Amino acid sequence: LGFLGAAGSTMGAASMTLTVQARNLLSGIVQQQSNHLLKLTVWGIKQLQARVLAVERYLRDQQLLGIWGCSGKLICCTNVPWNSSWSNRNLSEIWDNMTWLQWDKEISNYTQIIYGLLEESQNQQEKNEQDLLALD
Amino acid sequence: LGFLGAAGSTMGAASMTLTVQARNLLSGIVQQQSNHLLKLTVWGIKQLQARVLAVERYLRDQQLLGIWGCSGKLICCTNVPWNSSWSNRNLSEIWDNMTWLQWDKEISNYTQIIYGLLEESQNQQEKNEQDLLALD
Amino acid sequence: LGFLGAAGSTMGAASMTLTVQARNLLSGIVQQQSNHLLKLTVWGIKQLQARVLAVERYLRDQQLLGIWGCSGKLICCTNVPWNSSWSNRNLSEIWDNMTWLQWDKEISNYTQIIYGLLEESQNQQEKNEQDLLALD
Amino acid sequence: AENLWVTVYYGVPVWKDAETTLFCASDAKAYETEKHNVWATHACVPTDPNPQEIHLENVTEEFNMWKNNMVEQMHTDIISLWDQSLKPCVKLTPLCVTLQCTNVTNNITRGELKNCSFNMTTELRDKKQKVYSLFYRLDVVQINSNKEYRLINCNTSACTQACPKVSFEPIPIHYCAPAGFAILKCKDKKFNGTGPCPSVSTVQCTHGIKPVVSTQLLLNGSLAEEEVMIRSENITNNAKNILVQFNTPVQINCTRPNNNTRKSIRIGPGQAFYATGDIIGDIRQAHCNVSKATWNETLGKVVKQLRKHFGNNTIIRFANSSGGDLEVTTHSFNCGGEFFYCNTSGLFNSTWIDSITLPCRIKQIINMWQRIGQCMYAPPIQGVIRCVSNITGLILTRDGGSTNSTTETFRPGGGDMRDNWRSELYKYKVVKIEPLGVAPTRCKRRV
Amino acid sequence: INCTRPNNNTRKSIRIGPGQAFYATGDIIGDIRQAHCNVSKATWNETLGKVVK
Ligand SMILES: *[C@@H]1O[C@H](CO)[C@@H](O[C@@H]2O[C@H](CO)[C@@H](O[C@@H]3O[C@H](CO[C@H]4O[C@H](CO)[C@@H](O)[C@H](O)[C@@H]4O)[C@@H](O)[C@H](O[C@H]4O[C@H](CO)[C@@H](O)[C@H](O)[C@@H]4O)[C@@H]3O)[C@H](O)[C@H]2NC(C)=O)[C@H](O)[C@H]1NC(C)=O
Ligand SMILES: *[C@@H]1O[C@H](CO)[C@@H](O[C@@H]2O[C@H](CO)[C@@H](O[C@@H]3O[C@H](CO[C@H]4O[C@H](CO)[C@@H](O)[C@H](O)[C@@H]4O)[C@@H](O)[C@H](O[C@H]4O[C@H](CO)[C@@H](O)[C@H](O)[C@@H]4O)[C@@H]3O)[C@H](O)[C@H]2NC(C)=O)[C@H](O)[C@H]1NC(C)=O
Ligand SMILES: *[C@@H]1O[C@H](CO)[C@@H](O[C@@H]2O[C@H](CO)[C@@H](O[C@@H]3O[C@H](CO)[C@@H](O)[C@H](O)[C@@H]3O)[C@H](O)[C@H]2NC(C)=O)[C@H](O)[C@H]1NC(C)=O
Ligand SMILES: *[C@@H]1O[C@H](CO)[C@@H](O[C@@H]2O[C@H](CO)[C@@H](O[C@@H]3O[C@H](CO)[C@@H](O)[C@H](O)[C@@H]3O)[C@H](O)[C@H]2NC(C)=O)[C@H](O)[C@H]1NC(C)=O
Ligand SMILES: *[C@@H]1O[C@H](CO)[C@@H](O[C@@H]2O[C@H](CO)[C@@H](O[C@@H]3O[C@H](CO)[C@@H](O)[C@H](O)[C@@H]3O)[C@H](O)[C@H]2NC(C)=O)[C@H](O)[C@H]1NC(C)=O
Ligand SMILES: *[C@@H]1O[C@H](CO)[C@@H](O[C@@H]2O[C@H](CO)[C@@H](O[C@@H]3O[C@H](CO)[C@@H](O)[C@H](O)[C@@H]3O)[C@H](O)[C@H]2NC(C)=O)[C@H](O)[C@H]1NC(C)=O
Ligand SMILES: *[C@@H]1O[C@H](CO)[C@@H](O[C@@H]2O[C@H](CO)[C@@H](O[C@@H]3O[C@H](CO)[C@@H](O)[C@H](O)[C@@H]3O)[C@H](O)[C@H]2NC(C)=O)[C@H](O)[C@H]1NC(C)=O
Ligand SMILES: *[C@@H]1O[C@H](CO)[C@@H](O[C@@H]2O[C@H](CO)[C@@H](O[C@@H]3O[C@H](CO)[C@@H](O)[C@H](O)[C@@H]3O)[C@H](O)[C@H]2NC(C)=O)[C@H](O)[C@H]1NC(C)=O
Ligand SMILES: *[C@@H]1O[C@H](CO)[C@@H](O[C@@H]2O[C@H](CO)[C@@H](O[C@@H]3O[C@H](CO)[C@@H](O)[C@H](O)[C@@H]3O)[C@H](O)[C@H]2NC(C)=O)[C@H](O)[C@H]1NC(C)=O
Ligand SMILES: *[C@@H]1O[C@H](CO)[C@@H](O[C@@H]2O[C@H](CO)[C@@H](O[C@@H]3O[C@H](CO)[C@@H](O)[C@H](O)[C@@H]3O)[C@H](O)[C@H]2NC(C)=O)[C@H](O)[C@H]1NC(C)=O
Ligand SMILES: *[C@@H]1O[C@H](CO)[C@@H](O[C@@H]2O[C@H](CO)[C@@H](O[C@@H]3O[C@H](CO)[C@@H](O)[C@H](O)[C@@H]3O)[C@H](O)[C@H]2NC(C)=O)[C@H](O)[C@H]1NC(C)=O
Ligand SMILES: *[C@@H]1O[C@H](CO)[C@@H](O[C@@H]2O[C@H](CO)[C@@H](O)[C@H](O)[C@H]2NC(C)=O)[C@H](O)[C@H]1NC(C)=O
Ligand SMILES: *[C@@H]1O[C@H](CO)[C@@H](O)[C@H](O)[C@H]1NC(C)=O
Ligand SMILES: *[C@@H]1O[C@H](CO)[C@@H](O)[C@H](O)[C@H]1NC(C)=O
Ligand SMILES: *[C@@H]1O[C@H](CO)[C@@H](O)[C@H](O)[C@H]1NC(C)=O
Ligand SMILES: *[C@@H]1O[C@H](CO)[C@@H](O)[C@H](O)[C@H]1NC(C)=O
Ligand SMILES: *[C@@H]1O[C@H](CO)[C@@H](O)[C@H](O)[C@H]1NC(C)=O
Repeated sequence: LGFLGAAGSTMGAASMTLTVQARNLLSGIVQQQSNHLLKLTVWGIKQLQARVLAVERYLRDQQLLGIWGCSGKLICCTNVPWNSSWSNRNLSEIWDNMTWLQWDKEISNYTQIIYGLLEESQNQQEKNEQDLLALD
Repeated sequence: LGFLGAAGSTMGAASMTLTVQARNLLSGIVQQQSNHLLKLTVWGIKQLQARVLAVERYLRDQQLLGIWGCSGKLICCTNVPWNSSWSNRNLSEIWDNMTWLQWDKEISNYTQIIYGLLEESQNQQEKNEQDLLALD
Repeated sequence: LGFLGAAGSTMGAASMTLTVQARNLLSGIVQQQSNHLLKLTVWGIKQLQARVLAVERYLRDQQLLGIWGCSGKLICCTNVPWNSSWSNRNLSEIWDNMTWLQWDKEISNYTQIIYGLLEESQNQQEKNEQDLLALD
Repeated sequence: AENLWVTVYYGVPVWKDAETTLFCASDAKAYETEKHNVWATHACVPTDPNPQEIHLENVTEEFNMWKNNMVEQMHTDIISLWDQSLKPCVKLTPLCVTLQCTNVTNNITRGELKNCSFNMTTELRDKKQKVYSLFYRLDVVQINSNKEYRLINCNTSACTQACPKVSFEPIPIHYCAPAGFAILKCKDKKFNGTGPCPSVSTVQCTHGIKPVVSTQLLLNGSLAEEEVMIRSENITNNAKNILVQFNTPVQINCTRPNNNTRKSIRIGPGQAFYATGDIIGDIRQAHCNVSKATWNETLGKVVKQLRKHFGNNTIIRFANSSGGDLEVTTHSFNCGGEFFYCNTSGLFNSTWIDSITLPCRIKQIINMWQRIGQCMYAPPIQGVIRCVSNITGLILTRDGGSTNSTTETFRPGGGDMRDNWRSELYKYKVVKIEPLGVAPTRCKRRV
Repeated sequence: INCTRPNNNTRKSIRIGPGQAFYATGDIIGDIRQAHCNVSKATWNETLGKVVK
């Protein structure tokens, strides 16, 4: 398989290839870093603005994934419950049938709620872990 | 509460908000990335220099926190002892009464010492862990 | 010892100073960030292009080290075997005698193979760890 | 035992004072107007719809307006943005030529207008035309005896004509801080510009600040909360101006008032100069009005405050500006696209124990920011113009007599350009977050 | 090495345009002698002895 090749796969079988999207998400800067000494400086500026935008996108995703308990992991389990309000579909059908493109729109509305649950659950969990290491 | 809102709190109750400061510390680039098609390019340069400075500040803090044993954690316990030379104040008064603004100046002298102790304690600790995984 | 001071050391004793290369790998931007207010904008462009290239190099190494299991660690044991085709030298002679410069050339060819093994071993491992937490 | 171990916290609420590059934001409605038309309408990022301020409880912070680096950024931005607006406009060099002149024709109250005739290129390089324009006496000088004259700038630089579609009008500009920095507002109504503010709020952008320019009186700026406030860097030093900020406005009206005709001369292929063609009515002097009772009352408030700093029995009095160039001795401001210098000597002569009419003069050739080389010719504007404004406050200088100590004389100070917006940036400080911190507690890392 | 003009030479300004001036070479105050440089002979003769070696 190649980049995005699983996009029309079912979500289940798409899970075993997440690294393929992940590497390309930044290292595609290889095209722009490949190259006049100053003249036509605007073409430099068009590349340069695109480069800082590319690192900011990556860095925001890593930051967000790191205020949750997940930094440096491609899969992560958590400790906040899935209210059926977020989706009334059963577990089997979403992992069996849907593509990731389909699933994303079908939960799009609730997303900004769910990140708040994760964030607050994590910070109080780190304090509970310090409250233990104070005597462990 | 909102951004910086705990700054006049005692350190104890301030310890639960840290995610608020942590998110705003980079994501505030949302203002600058919101926007002339090339003309007056200098206002682009004023934004662009600020953007690279914003990621460098964040990235240095993450690097430093990552050569200590703390990457991706907002609270972290360690294993180097607190020399009372750094502060002769008892534990209770500082967590009970002082604000973070007050505490920072009251240990500003010693801070550059403390980072060196943390660094060296961590690297020898990782090598001791390899000396164990060599047979575990 | 200072920056790179162990480069002619045996690999063994060089292992206890990795932090000295690590901090200088990015924080050296202190020289470039230290400075005319717009005019001669080209010298600003030389600094600015060098700064984005420096953070891109650092992010790429951290990303690669983080699709493997290793993010936030300077040493890491793993779980893929060392085929003697990569080097027929015994374990003792390389840790005793060779310098890191000498080692790098002597394995240079195989490197792009070895990174692929590491990546694949990790992603299937994270799914195996979810297959456990699904019932624990 | 309570053995203490260092523990790290990240995202700690703590900061330090810093120099950092702020960035503008511009009204998202005005942003829809045509490119470069005033002050980066198109190029300055459109506004965040709210100042998202948070009151910081219990904190006390050392504000200082006189040292405030935020003013230098505004001054430097304005200069840079001003020059960037003029770069595309015609350099007026071919107009630098010998003029014959005569005094103006129809009825006058005084020969301030010269009617002048000269030879000017057509677009066709080999063809040139005799032509005439009016000019004000301040725009020209006599090279002589014989009535031979030149423009005032011809022996020092060639001015750009200002592009007539561009307006100088000061739209509100917000200033905003990049990520990892924050603005602090001092909220205390009694803050005097230097010391511990006891009520602070963070915000991501300032309120709108308008880039007005004037000397002796501050125009259209923000009014003080409860009373006239007076601010000084170090009040026993005569070299430092007192800034006075009013509680009410005082309304000022000002008018050209003559009916003036634009005319175009096509100097070159795709280049044209706006001559001052003719005056349609009979001629009357440019002037401003202020309502006398409101002024007489307002200076009563200003004295009531100065008495606190200098002592109750001081015989305080005002006087007009002493002497020197027109540009430093007078009100020096723009109305509607035209540049007015007005003789404030009518206001400043009270002593302490209906409308005033201020006469004015006008220049077309100008040098704001006072560079040696750079110069503007501001083209004439059609018809009649007048505008209304609020005097917000004023700049005073206290004269250093080795005299009897019972009295102080204050004069309208002229002042540096910065004070037109240092009167806003007194409330704002900028800080750098220091989000990483360490503290002891009793825990251990597991090993 | 020492080197010298050595003539006593006069700057003059011609104002070619509005805010533009050209620096003419106005006059020579002394009588005229050629620009030249000196080097100490023994040090040169010795130095080429080293270079040949
Ligand atoms: C702050 O406030 C003070 C007080 O009002 C102002 O002082 C006045 O300033 C004006 C302008 O400089 C003075 O008027 C001028 O006076 C000159 C001196 O007059 C004497 O000498 C001449 C020549 O020897 C005699 O003819 C005359 O009789 C006096 O003996 C005159 O030379 C000036 O002449 C010009 O104006 C007249 C106007 O009619 C023309 O006819 C002339 O051709 C010529 O153009 C002029 O008259 C005035 O005298 C001052 N008043 C006082 C009481 O001193 C300050 O100017 C003010 N500051 C500012 C910045 O406005
Ligand atoms: C202190 O603050 C006050 C209030 O903001 C300022 O006073 C205003 O100043 C502006 C100019 O800066 C004045 O605007 C001008 O109005 C002219 C007339 O049109 C208006 O009024 C008529 C009815 O009288 C309406 O039909 C019309 O819709 C407008 O509302 C315009 O001709 C002016 O220029 C425009 O037209 C020309 C010719 O086509 C174009 O070249 C221009 O680009 C532009 O499109 C301009 O719009 C405004 O009228 C003033 N208001 C008052 C109450 O006085 C002060 O200027 C300010 N002081 C300082 C020192 O900053
Ligand atoms: C594009 O969609 C098709 C349809 O899902 C994917 O192909 C394969 O389709 C079959 C059904 O036609 C899926 O079911 C399984 O088929 C095997 C025989 O191939 C059978 O032994 C099993 O019992 C079961 O019925 C199969 O899961 C599916 N393949 C995958 C990888 O899921 C096709 O792969 C999609 N394309 C891409 C690149 O994702
Ligand atoms: C600004 O400072 C005040 C004063 O410390 C903070 O408010 C709260 O003050 C009370 C004391 O009046 C603190 O103690 C608690 O008081 C209640 C009764 O009022 C009592 O029931 C509790 O047992 C306890 O004694 C309280 O801890 C303190 N609040 C916090 C969050 O610590 C105020 O919070 C400060 N501002 C900010 C933004 O934190
Ligand atoms: C540059 O190379 C030399 C040679 O390896 C490094 O110095 C030290 O050399 C000795 C052998 O001459 C190494 O072996 C050890 O020597 C001690 C006595 O000094 C002995 O007690 C031990 O049993 C062992 O034989 C020694 O390991 C080596 N030092 C290091 C740090 O490896 C020299 O340090 C090198 N320079 C740098 C900056 O790496
Ligand atoms: C503007 O344009 C006109 C036409 O190009 C210039 O006309 C000048 O006209 C006089 C004739 O009146 C020419 O001759 C001189 O006349 C005076 C008396 O006026 C006489 O004393 C002299 O002996 C001589 O005959 C004059 O040469 C001519 N000028 C040129 C440059 O051709 C007029 O000078 C121009 N005015 C300006 C201020 O540019
Ligand atoms: C460029 O042209 C001007 C005008 O000839 C030269 O400057 C000076 O301009 C003033 C005003 O027209 C002349 O009057 C004197 O002004 C002073 C101002 O402080 C005042 O104190 C005196 O009472 C008098 O009114 C002045 O004579 C004139 N010339 C000089 C030498 O100052 C300017 O110098 C010229 N610059 C160049 C580079 O050619
Ligand atoms: C604006 O208000 C602040 C207070 O909110 C005024 O602060 C003044 O700070 C000076 C610092 O020098 C104090 O003056 C003297 O300080 C020396 C020590 O440096 C001391 O030995 C003297 O006894 C004296 O205190 C001054 O007391 C303090 N307060 C006052 C009423 O001035 C500031 O001066 C005010 N400025 C204006 C223009 O209103
Ligand atoms: C400033 O000086 C000019 C001189 O050019 C005045 O404008 C008018 O200029 C024309 C020639 O370009 C004059 O000549 C002719 O006058 C007769 C009068 O019957 C008329 O029928 C022709 O169509 C032509 O205009 C004209 O006399 C002159 N007008 C006046 C009133 O002097 C200009 O008016 C002077 N003053 C001002 C306020 O600009
Ligand atoms: C700014 O305005 C003042 C107004 O005070 C101008 O100064 C002079 O003011 C006096 C009154 O203080 C006027 O007095 C009159 O002078 C004539 C002189 O012949 C006399 O006949 C009258 O009996 C009366 O005394 C004076 O006209 C006025 N001077 C002028 C030239 O207007 C001051 O000049 C103005 N500023 C500037 C820079 O011009
Ligand atoms: C402040 O400025 C005003 C206006 O420039 C000065 O007011 C004028 O003061 C004089 C002397 O007190 C008044 O008295 C006399 O009036 C007659 C008739 O007009 C005249 O012939 C005399 O020569 C003398 O001026 C004068 O009426 C008055 N002018 C007005 C328009 O009210 C005032 O003196 C200045 N100084 C102070 C301390 O107010
Ligand atoms: C404008 O009018 C004034 C006053 O009539 C003129 O000034 C006088 O001109 C004559 C002749 O050149 C001189 O002898 C006088 O000395 C001048 N008086 C003063 C006070 O300077 C002036 O020449 C006219 N200017 C123009 C351009 O027409
Ligand atoms: C300014 O002009 C308006 C309209 O004529 C008028 O209502 C107002 O009272 C005037 N104010 C002054 C100070 O003249
Ligand atoms: C000056 O007047 C004020 C207001 O009445 C008063 O508070 C102050 O004590 C007075 N001081 C003197 C020395 O008269
Ligand atoms: C100026 O004069 C012309 C001709 O009389 C007229 O069309 C115009 O309306 C006048 N403007 C004013 C403000 O009176
Ligand atoms: C002048 O002051 C009044 C005070 O109510 C204010 O409403 C107005 O916006 C101010 N500005 C102008 C130009 O009138
Ligand atoms: C150069 O000039 C200085 C000062 O006259 C003198 O001391 C030196 O010896 C000269 N050297 C030569 C090579 O002439």
